[PDB]
This record gives sequence, structure tokens and C-alpha cells, in this order.
Amino acid sequence: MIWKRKITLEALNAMGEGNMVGFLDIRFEHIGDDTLEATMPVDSRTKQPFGLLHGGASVVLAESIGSVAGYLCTEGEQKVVGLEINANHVRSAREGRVRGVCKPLHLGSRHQVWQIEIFDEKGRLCCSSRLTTAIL
Amino acid sequence: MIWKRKITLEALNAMGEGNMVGFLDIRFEHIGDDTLEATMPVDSRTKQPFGLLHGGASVVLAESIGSVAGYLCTEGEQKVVGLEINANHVRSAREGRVRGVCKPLHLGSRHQVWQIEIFDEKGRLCCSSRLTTAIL
Ligand SMILES: CCCCCCCCCC(=O)CSCCNC(=O)CCNC(=O)[C@H](O)C(C)(C)COP(=O)(O)OP(=O)(O)OC[C@H]1O[C@H](n2cnc3c(N)ncnc32)[C@@H](O)[C@H]1OP(=O)(O)O
Ligand SMILES: CCCCCCCCCC(=O)CSCCNC(=O)CCNC(=O)[C@H](O)C(C)(C)COP(=O)(O)OP(=O)(O)OC[C@H]1O[C@H](n2cnc3c(N)ncnc32)[C@@H](O)[C@H]1OP(=O)(O)O
Ligand SMILES: CCCCCCCCCC(=O)CSCCNC(=O)CCNC(=O)[C@H](O)C(C)(C)COP(=O)(O)OP(=O)(O)OC[C@H]1O[C@H](n2cnc3c(N)ncnc32)[C@@H](O)[C@H]1OP(=O)(O)O
Ligand SMILES: CCCCCCCCCC(=O)CSCCNC(=O)CCNC(=O)[C@H](O)C(C)(C)COP(=O)(O)OP(=O)(O)OC[C@H]1O[C@H](n2cnc3c(N)ncnc32)[C@@H](O)[C@H]1OP(=O)(O)O
Ligand SMILES: [Cl-]
Repeated sequence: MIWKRKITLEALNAMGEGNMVGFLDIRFEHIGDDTLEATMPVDSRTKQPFGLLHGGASVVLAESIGSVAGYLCTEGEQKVVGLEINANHVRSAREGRVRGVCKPLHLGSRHQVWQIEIFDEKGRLCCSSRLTTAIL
Repeated sequence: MIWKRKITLEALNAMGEGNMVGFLDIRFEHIGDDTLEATMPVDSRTKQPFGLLHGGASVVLAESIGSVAGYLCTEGEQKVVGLEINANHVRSAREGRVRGVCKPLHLGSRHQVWQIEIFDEKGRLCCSSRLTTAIL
């Protein structure tokens, strides 16, 4: 178990209300001992002009999940902030919801590296991303 | 000029309606002989829960401008898709609109690389990104 904070999915989902996370219907759905998972619809708010998932929406999902996960691995007054992000778009998505799964690559005292894989509804990899955070 | 397609700012903004670009009020505002620019509000649709611009929103902006620029540099039946995107978030934004400025780093026959820098309303760098596209 990597977490230092014990926060439920309901509290996480409550925080998204009234901001970008809520606007895109990103929903946190599972917390493992070393994973965090959220889904996002492929719809008008997340689509390119001709119906495929906007690659930027996948990054919004990746950065949201990676930041939350990083924060959960700090304690007390500590905050995390994303410094760098990269993403590889390997497959497109068109319908249903995509699902982001975030795992740690490195949990440091000063920075973290997170990997987020985004899968379509059939479980195929669509986007693979790395987020580097600073702990402040 | 680097462009091979002639597609006006009016037409671009029209095409964003009903999809992610339109829902975030991203607006294409300038096309130079070798640059392309668009702006985006910092508001509830693009903010983190505690009020700052969501880092994923900047990447939506970057990927949108880069992908369009890349398309405008091809011809005929050619398509352009983003392959890899990366970004450093160097400064936060909290109000007004941010502006993305996109310039080519490489215009090839099979792939392209675009640099997109996003600035707050005062002209200060907030996000520096690179997009690699594939020409299909
Ligand atoms: C379902 C709901 C769940 C919720 C989901 C939401 C997910 C969130 C979304 C995602 O965007 C998460 S996040 C992903 C996106 N990432 C970004 O947007 C990061 C942008 N980059 C930077 O800001 C700087 O380069 C760094 C501070 C990084 C560098 O550190 P540095 O060595 O360069 O420090 P520096 O000398 O520059 O500045 C020092 C201080 O100045 C800043 N400051 C001053 N005044 C204010 C103020 N009024 N309000 C706020 N901040 C203010 C402070 O940050 C503070 O920084 P530090 O204490 O760290 O020293
Ligand atoms: C306001 C005005 C307008 C609005 C502005 C907003 C713009 C936003 C745009 C932004 O979202 C950027 S864009 C959004 C972010 N980017 C992405 O989402 C891209 C995801 N990545 C991929 O699809 C693949 O890696 C590649 C196809 C890249 C390579 O292939 P690869 O080296 O991985 O080899 P692989 O075999 O694994 O893949 C097979 C593929 O070949 C087929 N195929 C599809 N199209 C073409 C074509 N044109 N030409 C030829 N073939 C095409 C596909 O069906 C596809 O999958 P299948 O196995 O079922 O055959
Ligand atoms: C002039 C011309 C020619 C020469 C120029 C050419 C130069 C080339 C440049 C070169 O390639 C660049 S350089 C080459 C390439 N880059 C690299 O090699 C960097 C590799 N990365 C790291 O070291 C870590 O991730 C960070 C330290 C970054 C963060 O740490 P992190 O927290 O995120 O990760 P982590 O938690 O694992 O370690 C934390 C540490 O904090 C603690 N602690 C804190 N203060 C002190 C203290 N005063 N004294 C003692 N300890 C101190 C340490 O105990 C240690 O904790 P642990 O042991 O329990 O884990
Ligand atoms: C788990 C336990 C936690 C809860 C404990 C209980 C707390 C007590 C109360 C209880 O009800 C629950 S606690 C609550 C439950 N929810 C949650 O907990 C979830 C999280 N909530 C959020 O993220 C927010 O929606 C934001 C802060 C991002 C909105 O920020 P935001 O409201 O500032 O979004 P905004 O769209 O406004 O941004 C930009 C701007 O638009 C405005 N503007 C410009 N022109 C006009 C005009 N003509 N007319 C109107 N507005 C105009 C300016 O305000 C301007 O602000 P800036 O100056 O910044 O640009
Ligand atoms: Cl295209």
C-alpha cells in the first residue's frame, strides 16, 4: 500500500464538482493498494470535430489521476504539483467511456513519477502517459 | 508561407462547434506565415478544483493548435494525427484567457514536430510543449 492518506472515491468525486473534472464527467472508480482508476466519456465535450476522442482529453484524464494519486502519497500540509507530462497516443477511441489506470514508477521524498495507461471499453491500450510531480 | 491548405480562422472556429474545442471556448485568433495561435478561457470548464488552470487544459489547447497547424501543412487526401505530446507546466494561470503560439520544428514528408507555448494574459510563459504528428 503506497498511500499515506485514506480518502474515499466519494470524496474524490465530490471535489470535481464545478471544475474541469466535473465538466468532463471524469469519475474516479477504483483504488487499489498501488493503483488509482478513473473513467471519462467519449462525447461532445471530449471529441474531435469528427467523433474520435480528442488526445487532449486523454491527457486531462491522465493528469487528473496522476495528480490525485501523487497527493494521496503525501501527508499533512504537503501538496503535489505536476511539473512535466508526456503521452503516447497509440490507438483512437470513439464511443463509451475510456478508463485510466495510474501506477507509480517512483515515489520520492521530493518528486514522483507516475504512469497512466488509458484503455478503451474493450480493454485495448489507447494512451500511455508519464507524469512527473513535485512535492511542495 | 509554410501552409499548403488555405482554411480561414472563421472556418476553423466554425468547425470546433459541437466538439471539445467549442465546449472549452477555444478560439483560433491568428495565422501568420509560419505560426498559428488560439486562446482559451481560464474558468470553471478548465480549472483545477482550487481555482488554477488545469494542466490538462493547456495540453488540450496545445494539441488542438498543433494538430490543426500540422493539417494545414499537408495536401489532398493526407491526414495528420498526434503521435506524442509532452509539456512542462512552468507557471499557473488563474483568470482571463491564455494564448497558445505554435511554430514548426520539423515539417517532414511522414511526420512533423510542432512547438506550442502557452502564455497568460500578461505575456508570461505558463506551458511549453512539443507535439509529434504522423502524416498518414
Ligand atoms: C474529482 C476531483 C479530484 C481533483 C482533480 C484535480 C486535478 C488537478 C489538475 C492538474 O492540473 C494538477 S497540477 C498540474 C499542472 N501543473 C502546474 O500548473 C504548475 C505550474 N508551474 C509552477 O507553478 C512552477 O514552475 C512550480 C511551482 C511547479 C515550480 O516551483 P518553483 O521552484 O519554480 O517555485 P517558484 O519560485 O516559481 O514559485 C514559488 C511559489 O510561487 C507560486 N505562487 C506564487 N504566488 C501564488 C499564488 N497567489 N497562488 C498559487 N501559487 C503561487 C507557488 O507555486 C510557489 O511555488 P513553490 O512553493 O513550489 O516554490
Ligand atoms: C477547430 C477546428 C478543428 C478542431 C481541432 C481539434 C483537433 C484535435 C486533434 C488531436 O486530438 C490530435 S489526434 C488525437 C490523438 N492521436 C490519436 O488518437 C492517434 C492514436 N494512434 C493511432 O491511431 C496509431 O498509433 C497511428 C495511426 C498514429 C499509427 O499506427 P501504428 O504505428 O500504431 O500501427 P497500428 O497497426 O498499431 O495501428 C493501426 C492503425 O491503422 C489504422 N489507421 C487509422 N488511421 C489511418 C490512416 N489515416 N492511414 C492509414 N491507416 C490508418 C487504424 O485503424 C489503426 O488501428 P487498427 O489496428 O485498428 O488498424
Ligand atoms: C562544467 C562543465 C562540465 C561538467 C558539466 C556536466 C554535468 C552533467 C549533469 C548531470 O548529468 C546531472 S546529475 C545526473 C543525473 N541526475 C541524477 O543523477 C539525479 C538522480 N535522482 C536523485 O538523486 C533523486 O531523484 C533527487 C535527489 C533528484 C530527488 O530525490 P527523491 O526524494 O525524489 O527520491 P528519493 O526519495 O529516493 O531520495 C531522496 C533523498 O532525500 C534525502 N535527503 C534530502 N536531503 C539530504 C541531505 N542533505 N543529506 C542526506 N540525505 C538527504 C536522502 O536521504 C534521500 O532519501 P532516500 O535515500 O531515503 O531515498
Ligand atoms: C470532501 C469535503 C469538502 C467539502 C466541505 C464543505 C465546504 C462548504 C460548502 C459546501 O457546500 C461544499 S463546498 C462546494 C462544493 N463543490 C466542491 O467541493 C468541488 C470543487 N469546486 C470547484 O472546483 C469550483 O467550482 C472552482 C473553485 C474551480 C470555481 O471557480 P470559479 O467559481 O471562480 O469559476 P469561474 O467560472 O467563475 O472562473 C472564472 C471567472 O468567471 C467569473 N467571471 C468573469 N466574468 C463573469 C460574469 N460576467 N459573471 C459571472 N462570472 C464571471 C469570475 O468569477 C471569474 O473568476 P476568476 O477571477 O478566477 O477568473
Ligand atoms: Cl487530419
